[PDB]
Amino acid sequence: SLLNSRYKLVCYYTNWSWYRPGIGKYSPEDIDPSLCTHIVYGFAVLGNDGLMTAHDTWSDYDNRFYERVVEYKRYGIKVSLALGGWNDSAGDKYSKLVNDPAARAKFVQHAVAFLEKYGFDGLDLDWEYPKCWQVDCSKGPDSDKQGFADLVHELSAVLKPKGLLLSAAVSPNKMVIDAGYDVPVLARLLDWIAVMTYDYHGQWDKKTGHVAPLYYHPDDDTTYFNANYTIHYWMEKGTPASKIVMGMPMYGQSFTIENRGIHGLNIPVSDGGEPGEYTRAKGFLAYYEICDRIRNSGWTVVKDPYQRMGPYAYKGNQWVSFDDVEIIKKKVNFIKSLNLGGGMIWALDLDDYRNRCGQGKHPLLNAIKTELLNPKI
Ligand SMILES: O=C1c2cccc3cccc(c23)C(=O)N1CCCN1CCOCC1
Ligand SMILES: *[C@@H]1O[C@H](CO)[C@@H](O)[C@H](O)[C@H]1NC(C)=O
Repeated sequence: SLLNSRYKLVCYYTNWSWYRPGIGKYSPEDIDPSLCTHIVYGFAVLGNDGLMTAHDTWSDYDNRFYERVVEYKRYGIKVSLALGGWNDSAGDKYSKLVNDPAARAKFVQHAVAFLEKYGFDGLDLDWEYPKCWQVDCSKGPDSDKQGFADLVHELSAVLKPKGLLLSAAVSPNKMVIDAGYDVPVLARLLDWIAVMTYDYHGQWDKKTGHVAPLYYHPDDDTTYFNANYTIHYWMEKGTPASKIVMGMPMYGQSFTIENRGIHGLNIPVSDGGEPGEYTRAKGFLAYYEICDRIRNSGWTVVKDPYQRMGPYAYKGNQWVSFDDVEIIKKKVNFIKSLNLGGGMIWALDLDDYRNRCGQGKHPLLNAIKTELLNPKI
């Protein structure tokens, strides 16, 4: 069992996966309690009053999604509530909060009351990102860094006496890490740091790339857009290995290629890939959408024989990069070899939890669990 192990497996639950057709529909009761040590509920949002609030009252409150996920505490799983996320990070409201000591003080007391009201074990900060709002480092003030560190301290000061957890999902990007994070402060106060070692590449690059490279590849634009650099950089900035959980994507980044007879890495891309039937987001495909394309629609899969990155797959002018079971076992062995705190997955609802692709239920998450529980490295 993962609960008796030395590792965390932090699983992100998303409340919007309920709004998906057919087998893509995912509910709190679909969570497999044998596959996680920690569940993080995404997302609460920052209201206009500067207070944490439910993002989707119909699911979170009226259909009791908060309660139905907090239910998993009965298994010994720690259930935290995540604040923020990509969409909620678009504007300046998180920056206005952290730069205002009075606003932080009000926010912190209300947030802790919020957590205890619904029985959450902790809070997960997912501002994307301090200073570099949605990875645009020209947008936010440098004081976002000190303000975020002060917010983490003031939260920690209230949560820790109550035995509540405080964690943060953080950028894998070296420039964002430098600009937004007071790493020694965060490393000391957070119970764990979920490094989002994915989305290194996507349609915004205007060329094909892998969503989550593990190691440097000789054709890479940079030396630091890979999980190996990112994790070592967080530790170099002062993070203990035991506080790091390494994120792994349960999805792929998809691309519409120009289709000048080529389909490898770094080829020109005109747009995100066509949206999937279930996730309905251009540039994005769940793992269970990807394996159906490979198994039943004849997409061609290219693997890296050196296992520096997961596979990619293509058909026509459509191209998607993702993690399969093989690279995931390599990544978990990477986690164990560095004695990291454990792993994190985005997200529960994107793995093949229905066994639509015939490799068993939850093939990616079961591969992580199996490798984490294997003593050999
Ligand atoms: O990193 C970027 C990004 C970076 C730089 C420019 C962009 C322009 C448009 C869209 C994105 C970006 C973008 O969507 N992302 C992914 C963040 C959410 N990911 C988390 C898990 O699932 C969903 C994907
Ligand atoms: C991983 O990163 C470290 C430091 O950034 C580097 O020394 C090492 O060569 C990298 N490993 C691989 C396999 O690239």
